[PDB]
Amino acid sequence: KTLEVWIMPNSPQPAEDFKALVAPFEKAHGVEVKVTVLDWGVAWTKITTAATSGVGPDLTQLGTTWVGAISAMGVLEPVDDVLEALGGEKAYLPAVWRTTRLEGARQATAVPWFSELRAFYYRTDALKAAGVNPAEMFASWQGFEAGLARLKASSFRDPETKAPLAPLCTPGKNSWDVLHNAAPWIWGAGGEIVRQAGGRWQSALNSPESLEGLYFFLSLAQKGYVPAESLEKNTAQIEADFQAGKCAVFASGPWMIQRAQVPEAKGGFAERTAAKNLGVAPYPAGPKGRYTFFGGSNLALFNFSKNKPLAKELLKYLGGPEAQVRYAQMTGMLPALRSAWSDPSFQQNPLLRTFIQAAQFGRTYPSLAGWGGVENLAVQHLGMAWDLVAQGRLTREALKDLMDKASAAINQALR
Amino acid sequence: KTLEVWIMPNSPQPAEDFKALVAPFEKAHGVEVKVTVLDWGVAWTKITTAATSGVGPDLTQLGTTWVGAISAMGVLEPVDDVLEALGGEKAYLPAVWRTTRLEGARQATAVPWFSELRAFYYRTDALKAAGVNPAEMFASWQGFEAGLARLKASSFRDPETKAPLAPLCTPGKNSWDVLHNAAPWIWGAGGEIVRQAGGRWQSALNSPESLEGLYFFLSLAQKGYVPAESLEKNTAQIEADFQAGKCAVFASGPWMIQRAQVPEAKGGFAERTAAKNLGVAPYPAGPKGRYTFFGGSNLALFNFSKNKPLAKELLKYLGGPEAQVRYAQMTGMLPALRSAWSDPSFQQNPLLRTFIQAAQFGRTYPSLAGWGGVENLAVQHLGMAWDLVAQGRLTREALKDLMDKASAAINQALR
Ligand SMILES: OC[C@@H](O)[C@@H](O)CO
Ligand SMILES: OC[C@@H](O)[C@@H](O)CO
Ligand SMILES: [Cl-]
Ligand SMILES: [Cl-]
Ligand SMILES: [Cl-]
Ligand SMILES: [Cl-]
Ligand SMILES: [Cl-]
Ligand SMILES: [Cl-]
Ligand SMILES: [Cl-]
Ligand SMILES: [Cl-]
Repeated sequence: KTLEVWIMPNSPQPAEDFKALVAPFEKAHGVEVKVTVLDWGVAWTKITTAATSGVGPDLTQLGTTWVGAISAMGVLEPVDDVLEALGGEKAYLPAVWRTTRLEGARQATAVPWFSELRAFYYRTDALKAAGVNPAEMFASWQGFEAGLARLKASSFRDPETKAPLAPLCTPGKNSWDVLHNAAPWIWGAGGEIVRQAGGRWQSALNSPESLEGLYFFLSLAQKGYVPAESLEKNTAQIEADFQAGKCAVFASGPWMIQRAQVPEAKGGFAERTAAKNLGVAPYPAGPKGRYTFFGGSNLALFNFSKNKPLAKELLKYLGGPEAQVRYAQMTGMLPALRSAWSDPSFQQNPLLRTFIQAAQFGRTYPSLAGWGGVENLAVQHLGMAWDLVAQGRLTREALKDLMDKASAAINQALR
Repeated sequence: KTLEVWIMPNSPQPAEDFKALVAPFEKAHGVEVKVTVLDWGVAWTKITTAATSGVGPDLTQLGTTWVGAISAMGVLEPVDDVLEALGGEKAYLPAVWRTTRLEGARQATAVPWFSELRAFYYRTDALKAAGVNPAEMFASWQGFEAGLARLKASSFRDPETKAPLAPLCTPGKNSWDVLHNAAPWIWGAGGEIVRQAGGRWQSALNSPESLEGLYFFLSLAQKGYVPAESLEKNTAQIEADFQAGKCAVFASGPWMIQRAQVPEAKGGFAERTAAKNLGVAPYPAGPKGRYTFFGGSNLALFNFSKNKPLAKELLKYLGGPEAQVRYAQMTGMLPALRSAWSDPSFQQNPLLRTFIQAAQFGRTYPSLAGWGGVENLAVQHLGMAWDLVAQGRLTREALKDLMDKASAAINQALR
């Protein structure tokens, strides 16, 4: 008769939106779904209290990077049955399928719900005035840096601010997504954060490939293509700066396309110049590959649930095509289920089509039980590198020393 | 020499504000203080990674309810010496002094930084139009409810919305602060969330007095005083609703006073009717006492720091009068150090003086190592009570059964 589901604040009216999403299921099954919205400030510790105590909801949202840890606690019900009903492994991008279980595991313990991915938004008016061909700028790392250098030299002023635009706005260390902002560059240089090599998971942040990609990215800020002020800010603050006409290029997710249609009094930017001058391109091809950061959230069923068959029906509903389209639109995310990408709500919008192009390059972190420790240690040492950038002190050798320290700490944490 | 400090996003420009705060210390000591801003989305797990790895800053911010858990890990340096230098135990409210150590511990492991406390904001225009005397409304629980009854009956319309105001806005279960919103009512009825007997803490949420206070509070929502919409929302959303003229009364912290002085175009609400009609009163006296929720943040020194003497000088500076006044203003919080309350920046503002009145009633949770699990389990079951409120189905008997379930789970966690 009732299911309890915990979600995070994924949409503008989290509880109301989720209740609208599930109303057809409630009517069809004659059950009530009770949703509780967990601040990302408290979600993780509420979810581990549920895991340790055996007292919790039926379903919980998990960040994709949380799946290995909570799975490793032995508290999640297998959901291979749900995933088979939805079309099995080949219904998902490989990157997304990796997030359905603890890394390496035979059985699924999480159902893909929606995907976060990042692509570059750009000011089409700024690139035109700089003489920057958007295709060349996003076809190679040399192209990207050459585009930022032309944007730096440009006399273009934003029509509202009457000031130059920064070529690239990115956070540095003061954001939740420090590693995610770096990951595409690591990967595109042929690197990785961790590798399963020489008979164990170990850091690869100090590999020559990883170092090349990290140095490429962080050196763009040292060369003057990123404002000093951006390095103090988080991702949300950078979004606001791009809305406000301060930034020619920045990475973000699909939600900005919706925000460009929403009035400022409702937290969008439809009244600003940027809303009418918006382009999107995937991350540029690196020397050793081309990768798009994927994250987002999955759903899991606690093994202590008293309602497992009904909760599995609700996972099949939430994971299936109609609800995938609807909730991706409510959240400004991309559906997890690839069949949902053909919906006209995506295909009729050229900017969302470019996000689907970006999705083809998708890559996630390994689903390690100890992922949060790896990421935390990687980000402490990436922040030390961003501190050198902020002072104009980043060199290849100083970066190598920081990633050797990171690698020692990560490798201890993985033992 | 550099010192490293981790903070959370306490002020509108977190990094730049903190750098401004410490610039005098840096000049005095010829040292650079490097700050990293951690989203409350990730600060806890970053601090436990630091604790387990030895890789971390010199100083970290901690929420007050985090002190027991991090102290129990054995990673914090004793700071009795810093606290004596700031005036010792009697420099602080007793509630704030409780947060300097793990409950029952001999040595202090945290230095009070700033205090979060809640009082009731009210629309002076709405109460006048409803014929409600603010002093009588906030002198007793029966006065409080009588005032809400007059506010429900009132034909007053907000001049901008041209709609009635809700008598009382409060979150229900979809907020980070579910227990904190309930705590003053539990305590004012003579109750508590936990009680020590023997060497054992146990739940007191099913105590007669706790039940009386929780039913009083939750039943105001079942009586029509609180909009259904409020019960879907978090504290920030409710703050926005009060700014937008939807709420006659709501509880929050001192930051709203600054927000009322700031234009909307800069993130405040100075253009709105509520900014021009703002009153503040402490929580009303209960039948068995009068208490104000305190939280906030402290600072701690990791025992693996290689700069403990200099870091303790920085704790003395951040803990001391000039920085206490400056930071409490940046954050919109109350200073932890009582001597700072005499500053003109507080005393020249009648609403901040009312917050200082409210502080005399301050109360905190016990500083238990397992606090987060207690609170998490308590909140799971209070959320089930909020769901009965939303249906008009909360009875004293139903609340008792829910709090007995909460108590069983809590008592298991504390064994
Ligand atoms: O026409 C835009 C289209 O080429 C792609 O973005 C879809 O893949
Ligand atoms: O004038 C207001 C003053 O009474 C107090 O708020 C100080 O305590
Ligand atoms: Cl398995
Ligand atoms: Cl990786
Ligand atoms: Cl992948
Ligand atoms: Cl800094
Ligand atoms: Cl001690
Ligand atoms: Cl208590
Ligand atoms: Cl206390
Ligand atoms: Cl009853």
